[PDB]
Amino acid sequence: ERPTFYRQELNKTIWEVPERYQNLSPVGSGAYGSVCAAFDTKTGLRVAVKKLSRPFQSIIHAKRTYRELRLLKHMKHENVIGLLDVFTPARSLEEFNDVYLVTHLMGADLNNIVKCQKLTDDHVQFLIYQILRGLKYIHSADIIHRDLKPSNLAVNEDCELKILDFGLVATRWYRAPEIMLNWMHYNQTVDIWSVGCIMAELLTGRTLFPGTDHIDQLKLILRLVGTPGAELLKKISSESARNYIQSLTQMPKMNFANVFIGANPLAVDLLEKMLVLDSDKRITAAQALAHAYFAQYHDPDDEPVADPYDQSFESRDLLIDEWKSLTYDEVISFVPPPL
Ligand SMILES: Clc1cc(-c2ccncc2)c(-c2ccccc2)nn1
Ligand SMILES: Fc1ccc(-c2n[nH]cc2-c2ccncc2)cc1
Repeated sequence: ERPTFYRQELNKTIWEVPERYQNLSPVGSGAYGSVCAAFDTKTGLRVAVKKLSRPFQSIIHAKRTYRELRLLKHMKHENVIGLLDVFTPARSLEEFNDVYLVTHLMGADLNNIVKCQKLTDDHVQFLIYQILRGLKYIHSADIIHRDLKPSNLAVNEDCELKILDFGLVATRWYRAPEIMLNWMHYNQTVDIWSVGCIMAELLTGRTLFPGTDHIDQLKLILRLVGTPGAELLKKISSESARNYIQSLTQMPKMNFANVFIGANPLAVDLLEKMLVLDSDKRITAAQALAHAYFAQYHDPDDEPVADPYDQSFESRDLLIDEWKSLTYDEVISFVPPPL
């Protein structure tokens, strides 16, 4: 029961998709792939279709293609991008060389919004609430996003929000300091730091920490939150990092009420809990959702967690054809969601 495909060329890329998807219109592109908005005749929905770029180019790409397909097949949550469909024009494993992913079309990203609008407190609460509700789910599957930033948050005209796990200004601006320090044992709360940076930006209209490089970025972080205290200092194994850090002029933690002057004091309070230098002390997603700032949205019986996610594949060292074959299997075993 294979559909009928049709071929077409858009912005240099060749697109071979089933007849059900019509009016392909390019939305954008990048290193990993390109996306077209389209209309899906079978559901009456507007959808986005992503064509992966060179999915089986190297062991790295093949693994990554596998990773993305596995993740997207597992994410089933209102605030996380998931899969309506996945297909390949290939008729067998031998000719398999392209992968297309389909999801609900989301017309904008949070970057398109914060930069072309000033948001009310109510919108900040709704957007951040949704980020946290999706991160709760993601984190419950032992996944760390690691790259939250405005361009990874798809938003529609209804203000509904979904976290994009894989995309296609600077990433470092939203990155937790432990990563600017290269710590190899950072946890899920790296994502909470990013959400804090995002919330700050929606509240003020300005990037909280617009570093020019990795050093400047850490310098701007410490200027707001202060240099590490003795308890945090004790956890740094790297003699170089310690030197670097103990060798800068000491700085105190600023008063967030004075820095975020005029913002709702509940939002300020939450920010303080999110932008803690010590990751062991940052608030978690589930904790943040119960914070009083979200009383008009928080509903503990409607903040689901995820089904277990098997990430053992991540520690495997396989051949391209193996990763390719595993991916083909995932394409074939796909079951779309309900009407
Ligand atoms: Cl940057 C980006 C955006 C999209 C997308 C999703 C929804 N609406 C518009 C754009 C996607 C994407 C991910 C999976 C399937 C299809 C597109 N992948 N990456
Ligand atoms: F300057 C800084 C900035 C951040 C950290 C930090 N926060 N959470 C964890 C760490 C950390 C950094 C490096 N090694 C261990 C732990 C430590 C020092």
